[PDB]
Amino acid sequence: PPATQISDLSKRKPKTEDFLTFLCLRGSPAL
Amino acid sequence: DKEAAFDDAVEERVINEEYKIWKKNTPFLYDLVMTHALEWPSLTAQWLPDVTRPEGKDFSIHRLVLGTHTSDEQNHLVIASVQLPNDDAQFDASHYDEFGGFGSVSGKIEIEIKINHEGEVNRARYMPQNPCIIATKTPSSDVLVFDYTKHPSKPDPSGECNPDLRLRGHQKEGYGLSWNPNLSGHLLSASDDHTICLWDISAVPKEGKVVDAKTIFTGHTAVVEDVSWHLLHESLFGSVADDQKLMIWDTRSNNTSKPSHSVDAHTAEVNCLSFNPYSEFILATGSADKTVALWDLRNLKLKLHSFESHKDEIFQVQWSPHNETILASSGTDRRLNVWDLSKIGEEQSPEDAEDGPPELLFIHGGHTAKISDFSWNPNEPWVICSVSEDNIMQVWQMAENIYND
Amino acid sequence: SLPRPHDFFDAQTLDAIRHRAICFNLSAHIESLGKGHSVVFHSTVIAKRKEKLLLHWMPEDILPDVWVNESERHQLKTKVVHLSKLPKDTALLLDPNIYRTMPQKRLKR
Amino acid sequence: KCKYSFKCVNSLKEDHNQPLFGVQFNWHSKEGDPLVFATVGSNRVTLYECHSQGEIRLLQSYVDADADENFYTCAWTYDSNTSHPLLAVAGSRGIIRIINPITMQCIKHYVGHGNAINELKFHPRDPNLLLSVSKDHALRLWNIQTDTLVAIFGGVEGHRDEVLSADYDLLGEKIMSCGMDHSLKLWRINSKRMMNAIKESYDYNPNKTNRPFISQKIHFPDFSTRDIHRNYVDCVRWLGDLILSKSCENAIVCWKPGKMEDDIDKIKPSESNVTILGRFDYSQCDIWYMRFSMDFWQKMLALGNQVGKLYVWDLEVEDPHKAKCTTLTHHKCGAAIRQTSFSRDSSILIAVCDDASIWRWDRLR
Amino acid sequence: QADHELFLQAFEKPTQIYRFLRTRNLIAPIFLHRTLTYMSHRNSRTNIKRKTFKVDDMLSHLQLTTGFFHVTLEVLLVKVCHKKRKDVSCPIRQVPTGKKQVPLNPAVSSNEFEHMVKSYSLLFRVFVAQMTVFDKNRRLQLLDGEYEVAMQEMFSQGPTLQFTLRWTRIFYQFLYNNNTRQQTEARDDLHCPWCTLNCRKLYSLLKHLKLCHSRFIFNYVYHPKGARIDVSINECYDGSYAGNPQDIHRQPGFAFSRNGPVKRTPITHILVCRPKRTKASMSEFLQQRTYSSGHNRLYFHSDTCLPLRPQEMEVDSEDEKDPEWLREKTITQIEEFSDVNEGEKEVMKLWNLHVMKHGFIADNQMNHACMLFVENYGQKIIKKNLCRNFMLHLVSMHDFNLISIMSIDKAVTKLREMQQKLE
Repeated sequence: PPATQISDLSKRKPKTEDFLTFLCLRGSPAL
Repeated sequence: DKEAAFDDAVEERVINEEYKIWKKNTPFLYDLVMTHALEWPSLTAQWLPDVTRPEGKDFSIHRLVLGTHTSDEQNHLVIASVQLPNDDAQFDASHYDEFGGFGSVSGKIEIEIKINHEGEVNRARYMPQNPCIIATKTPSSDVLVFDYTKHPSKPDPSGECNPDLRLRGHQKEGYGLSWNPNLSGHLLSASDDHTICLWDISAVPKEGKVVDAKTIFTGHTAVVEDVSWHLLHESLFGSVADDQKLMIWDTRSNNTSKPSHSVDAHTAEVNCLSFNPYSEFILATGSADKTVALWDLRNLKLKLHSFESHKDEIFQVQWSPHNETILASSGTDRRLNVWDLSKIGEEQSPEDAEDGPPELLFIHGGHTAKISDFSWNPNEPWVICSVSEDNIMQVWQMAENIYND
Repeated sequence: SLPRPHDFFDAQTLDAIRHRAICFNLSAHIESLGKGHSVVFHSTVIAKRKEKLLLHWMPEDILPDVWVNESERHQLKTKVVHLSKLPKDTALLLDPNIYRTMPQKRLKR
Repeated sequence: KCKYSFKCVNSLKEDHNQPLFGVQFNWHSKEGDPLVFATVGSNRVTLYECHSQGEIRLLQSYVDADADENFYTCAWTYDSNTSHPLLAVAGSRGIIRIINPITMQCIKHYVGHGNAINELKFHPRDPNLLLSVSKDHALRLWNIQTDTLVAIFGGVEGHRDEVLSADYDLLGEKIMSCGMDHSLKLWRINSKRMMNAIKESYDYNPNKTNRPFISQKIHFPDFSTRDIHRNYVDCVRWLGDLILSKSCENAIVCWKPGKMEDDIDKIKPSESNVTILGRFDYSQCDIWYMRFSMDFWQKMLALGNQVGKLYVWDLEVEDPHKAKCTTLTHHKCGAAIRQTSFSRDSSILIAVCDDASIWRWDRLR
Repeated sequence: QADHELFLQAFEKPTQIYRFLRTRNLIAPIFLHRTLTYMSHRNSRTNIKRKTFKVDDMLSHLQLTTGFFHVTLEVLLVKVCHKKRKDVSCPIRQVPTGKKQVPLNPAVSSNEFEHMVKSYSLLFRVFVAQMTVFDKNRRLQLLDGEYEVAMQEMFSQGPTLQFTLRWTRIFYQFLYNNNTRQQTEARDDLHCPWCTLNCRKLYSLLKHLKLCHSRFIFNYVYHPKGARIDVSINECYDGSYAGNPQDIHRQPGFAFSRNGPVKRTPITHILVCRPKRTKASMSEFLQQRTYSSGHNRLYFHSDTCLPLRPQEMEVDSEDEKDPEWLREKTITQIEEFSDVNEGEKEVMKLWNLHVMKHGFIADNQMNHACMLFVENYGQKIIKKNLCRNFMLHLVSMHDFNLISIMSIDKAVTKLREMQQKLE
């Protein structure tokens, strides 16, 4: 349950140094 | 530049994807989905008033004037015949193939008369009083008037067919044309040479190959793109040009330089103009400012609800005659937006505000290139014929479910 | 059955789309702090008023710059604006890949 | 025994790590300009530019991974009116792309082949004619200037099977073509009809004419033979007036059409006897689809080996080649070499491997 | 990881493509979602058609001011306009002012302002300083108030000039051909994670997801607590080029370049016959049979894979009575004989070629065939001096009929004119 879908999924389009840290910078693509 | 070319390629790809998305919303937004790809690319559209619903054949004989806008291969002038599902639509009827409600096989889009043309076909405006005659605009200085009855069908492998009626009043290439529903004849054309020319037509001389311009309206500084008459009153019409003025000119005013209505109505280029017969005051006009604004004849200085929905120059506007408060527009942004007045200047839910202006009711996004022309069907309630520059003619009816209860 | 004819889209435009998305996310944080439906921004004190403050916003032609009272600035320094509420005149300048006129170079009129 | 000595200078590797088939040098570069060579492999083509002092540098790289594409041929050419080098790549889908490194963008795409293109050569006198041997049991000649199919060699009695590779004569008058049908059938371009077709294509305009270009289907070859090669032939050359065709028999047979005393240009189409004159023999060279490129001065002939070795040959001394010549071995040669290329000046030689790992050598000179 | 990571990347790539596709729809929608009849939950505004069109009217100076703290200066104006068709970029007009000998580290506003210009802005130069006088939305800004107007390098700690400025439970499961699922929640009421859309209930959500998003398909399954959806892209997706098929195979630098009009074949399409205008049904959540006519594709030549243009269709038969290779084979077979004469070989080759080129099959017509040579090929026989062979062959008929003595005499007399004409 990674809370809001956006913060855990829509980080795939910005897959570089533009994720603004948050859960996107953490292991969001992986488990 | 190379970056500009790459951006244009990406834009074309996105346009194709958006069109593919739009195709899926055919049944939930339209009554009929009829799109025909003319062999010779279409540059204009119209709806002939002929109708015929015989017993045992529930379809109605509908004729539409197509166009021909390829460079030079025996230039023609295509006139076809289409049908309508009628009240007994019979979508399946356990026998749809022709269908159980109209012709769905064989001559769906069969061509009746193909008179050869000399050049390009810009407009295909006909005379509703006498639907036999059809006028055409060509890059040359002369207009072409044909007749699908007298001229034989099945064109031979040749060209430069004599139309027996050529209206030579222009100088440069033209892009405007409009007939007078009130009085038979009286065709006016707005061309690129900073002026709009009108021909008497009507009782044209027999075999009148050489026809001079009855009147010329040179009052706009910049290039004009449309000229439309007034349905209610035949004594005035509007001239719209790139100069920021959607001017309206009254006929027989003894003034060919100063339009009767000189309100700018915009701060950018304007390329469309039309009115409504049921709503005489309502008069939508298109512009480059992407701010197509409705105006009232009684009060033109005041600005009514400018429909803030366009995104480019608008070249073709037209309000629905049958309804009362329905207007529409189209232009280079390849969108046919249909306006509305009942929701104008009224409170709305936040979702309605997010969807756009309440006054804007319908928008049609079934085009890939610049919209050439669009017109409502006089017989059918919502059927509209819209054409683009990709050689696609679209016949569709806006759903009336929104105007229920 | 017959497979798909060909992928007309995303052949080469995918890299440009990714570049534009990266640029937008870095510059505006629309998908980071804008809740996914509004344009976020970070404002700085460009000027002030004898008493307020002028909390100008960094993204030009994306987030308009307005004035805020001293307490108002100190509290709501950061302002987020809805995309449909964004100005239409500067929408084209915000990003050039949202709408481009391909055939307007020639013909047209 | 030979009077040549090449030494390894530098080497590199590619990003995609896939087998590399076609590699050719830029013979059209004159003196002063540093040597530049290209390589192919997978869906990403790569260039290179190696300086002196044993240094190799990467200039440019491309990729075509939009679809399941592949590349086999790396024929080099140039534009007469533009004066920039062009590289020809084709395969898989069979689309022939003319890459322009100067502007870093493709110039033209050619479609019409029924399968993947296997080999590509360019016509010497007119650099705009490309010899494309397609796998659809046919061979075609392409005019780059007008983007038209000059002639479709194959028909009633032409190319019963796929044509693996084909070559050109020293002067560009006679065309050889090997194939998978165990045949060395030949199509002369010396007939008056060939000149008429070439001239018409030179002054052709597809826009002007509604009818399609009238390609000359040469159904009947001017000379064909089967007895030379027992199996399929995948390489062929033109050693002066002789033929240096090569097949999977780990040998490049040097033969001459017809009898001994008859002139080659006066050989009747009904000749049905051939004589063998020379044959260069090596070992461990039995793989398929591998090509050899000799030096411009014809003193050097090199053919890559699958084990990793290299061979050079002398083809100018009195009598045909004999003795054993010399072999070139690299310290890090483990893959299979599929093509070798010399420079216009016999000083630089680069060998490609089955991992797009170019190994440049340098002669003492 | 490893193989799992590679599979995750291969899943994200189409997911990335869908993300880029959905992002652009967020910025500029194509059509209003209000008019979606099936999605009636959202924008459920009341309808009143009694509002007639006759009743539209009812229905609807500053005293500023030092020096930089840590030198003549000028104040310029920066203007942004609307991107017209003629000019790609917004035109900018500069209206600078004079300079004064202000002290180095120790003003009255003009009526320049007061709708072609989108906004008015002023920028200082003291060595530059850009200020946002007016907002992008024409909001109030640069009002009364004095402070340190900082100047951009190349109040604040940087150099500034003192000026007394005055007035004027929803779940998702991402899939890829049923490869692997995912667990993601929702933020707003029936909000699509791809694009911003505030649907009122599931009716305005499932229909919009199925229809307005053609890139990927959905299998609505409903949830005891909220709405459960599954997201995956269908395999087929016939979303290829919808324009002229001729531009699909055009050379690079010209395909779909929109240089000018392109000719094509006629075609008509019908896919939505008549909507049923039915009511909401759960079973709908849990065939097309389109109608087409004419030619709606690009054709190819028979000889090779060259695309056949629509203009190349007037005859385009590509089927000949006697092919060239057949003539060459017949000539070779005639010349390959060993027990025939030179003139005899020539005359038999001529007769066989004429028969192949004309394809005579009627027996009686064979008689007339013997005349045809005289009309066409008599000159060749006269020049080659093959009259005797011609006569021998013509006499060689009674073995198989094919005319009679009268025809032989007529033909021999007819060619006698050619021999005497040459002589």
